[PDB]
Amino acid sequence: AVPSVQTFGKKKSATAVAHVKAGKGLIKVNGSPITLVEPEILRFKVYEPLLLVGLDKFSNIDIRVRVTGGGHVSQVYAIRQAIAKGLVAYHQKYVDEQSKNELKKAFTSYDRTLLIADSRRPEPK
Amino acid sequence: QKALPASLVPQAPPVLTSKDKITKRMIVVLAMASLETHKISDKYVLLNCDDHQGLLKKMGRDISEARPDITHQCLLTLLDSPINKAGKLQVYIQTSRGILIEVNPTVRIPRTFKRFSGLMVQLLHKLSIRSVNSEEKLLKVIKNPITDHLPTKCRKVTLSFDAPVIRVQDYIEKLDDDESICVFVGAMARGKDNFADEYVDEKVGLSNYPLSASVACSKFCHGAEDAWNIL
Amino acid sequence: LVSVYDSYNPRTILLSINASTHPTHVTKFHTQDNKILATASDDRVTRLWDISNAYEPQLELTGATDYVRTLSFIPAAPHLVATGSYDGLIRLYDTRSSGSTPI
Amino acid sequence: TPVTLAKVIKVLGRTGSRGGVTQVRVEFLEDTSRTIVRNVKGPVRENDILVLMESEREARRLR
Amino acid sequence: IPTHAPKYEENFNPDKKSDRTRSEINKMKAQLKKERKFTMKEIRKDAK
Amino acid sequence: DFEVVEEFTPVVLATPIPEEVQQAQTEIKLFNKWSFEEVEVKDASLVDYVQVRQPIFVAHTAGRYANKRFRKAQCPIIERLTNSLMMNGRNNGKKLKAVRIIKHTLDIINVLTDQNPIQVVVDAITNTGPREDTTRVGARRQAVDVSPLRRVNQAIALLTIGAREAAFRNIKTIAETLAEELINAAKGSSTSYAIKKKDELERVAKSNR
Amino acid sequence: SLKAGERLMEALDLGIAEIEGLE
RNA sequence: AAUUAUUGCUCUUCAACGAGGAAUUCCUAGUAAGCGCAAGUCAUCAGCUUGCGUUGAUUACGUCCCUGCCCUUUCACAC
Repeated sequence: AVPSVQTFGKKKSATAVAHVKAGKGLIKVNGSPITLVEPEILRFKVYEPLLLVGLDKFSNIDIRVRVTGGGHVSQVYAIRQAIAKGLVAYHQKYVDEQSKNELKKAFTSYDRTLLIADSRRPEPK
Repeated sequence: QKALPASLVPQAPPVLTSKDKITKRMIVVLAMASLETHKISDKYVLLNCDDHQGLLKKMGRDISEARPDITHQCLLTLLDSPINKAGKLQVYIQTSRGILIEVNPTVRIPRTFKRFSGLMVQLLHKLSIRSVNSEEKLLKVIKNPITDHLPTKCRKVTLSFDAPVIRVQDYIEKLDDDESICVFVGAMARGKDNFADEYVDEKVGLSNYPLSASVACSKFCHGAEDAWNIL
Repeated sequence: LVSVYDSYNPRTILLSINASTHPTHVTKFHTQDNKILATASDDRVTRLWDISNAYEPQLELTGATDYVRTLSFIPAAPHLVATGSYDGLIRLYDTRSSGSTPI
Repeated sequence: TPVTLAKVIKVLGRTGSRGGVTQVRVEFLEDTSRTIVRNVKGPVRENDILVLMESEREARRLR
Repeated sequence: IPTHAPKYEENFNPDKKSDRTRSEINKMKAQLKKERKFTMKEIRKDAK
Repeated sequence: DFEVVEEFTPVVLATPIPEEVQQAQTEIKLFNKWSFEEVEVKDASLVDYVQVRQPIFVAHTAGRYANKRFRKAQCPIIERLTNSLMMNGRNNGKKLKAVRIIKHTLDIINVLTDQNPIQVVVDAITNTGPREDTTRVGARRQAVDVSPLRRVNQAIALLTIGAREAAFRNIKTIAETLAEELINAAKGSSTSYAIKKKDELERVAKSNR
Repeated sequence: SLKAGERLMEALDLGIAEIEGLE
C-alpha cells in the first residue's frame, strides 16, 4: 500500500477528484498529461499550483485528476483547487507540518479559492 | 523644386457624416426650428404662419412662433454656399420640440416652400428621406443630444446679438489645426439665446447691426471660406 | 502605400502608411533602431517614420534630383543614412541635423 | 500650471449637496497642514488623493 | 461634391398605404384577418 | 561569499513540462511574457486604484469584486480592461474572447513600441483619467473635482469605447485599434479619442468654475 | 433654504466685517 | 425556328430595408446580457409555458438636493 491521498475540488457543477500518491512526477488529468488541458488561454490557471511552490514539490509524487461536470472554466478551477488541496494534504500526511504550513501560506497569499471553495449562494436583501 | 502629385485629375472631396469624428469642418446647427406637423380633419400639414392661423389659435400656440420659412431659407443659403460644395460643411437642425435632423450635404432642398413643406412632413413622419438616384438617406432623424454626433475636438459658439463682435476669418484662423467649429444659429423670429447654453463654449456676435439667421449663416460661412482659402 | 505586416502572418496588418502619391520603391528597417522605417519613393524624398506614430514622417530627406531607388544604413553610426539616386549622387544625411541637405 | 495633490481627511456629512456630489475636506500634500473644502463627483472615501487644478477656491453648496 | 434629389411624396399621408392588384389582394388579406379574429372572439363570447 | 542551497538534486518530472513553463516558476508574468515588476504608476493619487502589485498569469480571475463599494480597486487592471471589453452587447459574457483580444493587443504594443505593455496600459489609464469635471445644477453647470476611482473607471471606459469606435466599419480589428489607442494615450499624443475627451471635459470644467 | 452652518458662516461674515470696520 | 427573351449577359422597370425618432418603462452579483437542452404535471400554456445547466459583466452600494411616501413634535450617566 503506497502512501496516497484523495481530495476534491468544485466550481459550479464541475467536480474534480485528485489522487496524490508516492511516485515520480506523473501529473495526469483525465488520463492525459496536464500540458494538454484545454483551453490554451486558461492552461496557466491549471499550471499555477505547480508554479507557485515549485516543481521540486512535485518531484516525488504522482497526481491523477478525474473531472466531470460543468464547462471549461468551471473544470479548470476545479482542477486547480483539487491539485492545491491534494498537495497540502499529502505534505501534511506523509511530509512535515512545516512544509504543509509553508504550502498553505503560499496558496493563501496567491488565491484562497485554490484552497477554500467559492460558493456564490444568493443573498436576499 | 518639388514633385507634382501623381494624378492632377480633380476629384470629388469626401462627404462628411457623423461617422467621421476626426475631419476638421464647419458645422451649423439651426436651433429652435419651427418644424411641427399637425393633422387637419384628413391632411397632415406642416404648421405655417400664413396658412394656419386658425389652427394655431385653436391649439393656443402663437402664430409668430410658426416660422419654418426661416429654416428653409437658411438651408438654402448653407447648402448653396461654396463651402458646402467644397465639402467642408455639415448641417444639423434642432427643432423647438426636440427633434434632431441630420442633413446630408448632397441633398438638394427644393427652392419652393410648398415642396419644402411636403418634404418636411414626410421626413418628420417617416424619420428619413432617401434619394431618387441611389437610396442613400439624405435626411435623417437622429438621437439627441447633438454632442454624441458632433466631432470629438470641436469648438462651440452661439451667434448672439448681445455678445461682442468678432471677425470670422480671424476666429477661424485662431482655431486649431485639427479642431472643427460648430455654430448654433437660432432659426426663429424673436427669442433669446438660451437654446444651446448646455452645449456651447461661448457666445459670439457677427455685427453691430441686427441680423437675420440666413445673413448670420452666410457671414460665418463667408468668413470660413476666406479663412480656409476655399473660394 | 507602405504596409507593415507580422512576418509570419499575412492576415494581420499592423501598420499601413500613406507614404506618397508616387510609387514607393524602397522600404527598409533601421538596423540599429527597431522603431525606424525608411521609405524612398518617386517624390524624390525619403522619409523616416516611427513605427508607433506613423501619421507624419519623423524626418524628410530631400536634395535628390531624380528617382531615389536605394538607401542604406551605416553600421556603426545610427545617425547616418545613405541614399542613391539616378542622378548619380550618393547623399549621406545626418539625421540629428536638419536633414534637408546632405552633409 | 502645476496641479496640486490633496488627501481627503474627512467626507463631510449633512451638507445639503446635490445628489451625486459629495463635499469633502482635504489636506494639502505639499504643505501638510493647510486644508480646503472641495466638491467631488465620484465615489470618494477618506485617505485618497484629489488632483486640484486650482488650490485657492473654497467650495460652496451646489444645491 | 455630388448633389442628389430627395425622393418624397407630395400630399403625404402616414395613415394611408403607399403591383397595384397585388396591393389590393394584400389589403383583402388584412380584411380577412380582422374579420376572422372578430368572429372568433364573438363566437367564444357566445359559447361562454 | 555567501550561498544558500535549497535544491540538492536537479528536478525531472515523469510528465514532460515545457521549458517556458519551467522558467515560469521564477517569476509570474502576464501570459508568461510581461513582467509586473519595474511597473510604476506615474501619477500618484492613482496608486491605490490602479493596482499592479500582485502578479497574475492570465487575466481571468473569478473573484467577487461587486460585493463592496471599493472592492473593484483591488481588482487587477488588465482584468478590468478585459471586463470593459466584454461590453457593447454582442459579446456579453465572452471573456475568453476578451482575454484573447488583450493578449494580441499587448503583443502588438510590445512589437510597435519595444516597451513593457503593462506599463503602456498603466500610463494610458493615468493620462486619460480626467482630473476635473462638471455637474448640472437645477441649465447651469458647476465644476467639481473627481474621485480617483471615477478617474480610473472613466479612463477604462474611454479607452474601450474609442477602440470600438475605431474598429467599427473598418478593416482594422479591435486588437489593433486598442493597441493604437493605448500607445497614443500613454504618449499623450492627443490623437487618441480618450485624451481628446479628457481635454474636452477638463476645458468645460475650467470654463464653468 | 440654507442649511445650518451656512447661516453661521454668513452671520460670521456680516458680524466680523462690522466689528473689524468699527475697530 | 430566337416570334416563343431556348436561354445567357447587361440595362431599364417595382417595392421595402442598412441596429430604429420623440416620448416612455424596467434594472444592482452568479445580477444584466448571451447560449442551448429537456419537460408539457387536474388551474394556465403550445400563435406557447415552465424548468435545467453553460458563459457572465459595466456602474452605484452614497444622499435626502429634486420627486414622492412615511413618522414624530407628550431608570443610571450624559445630553
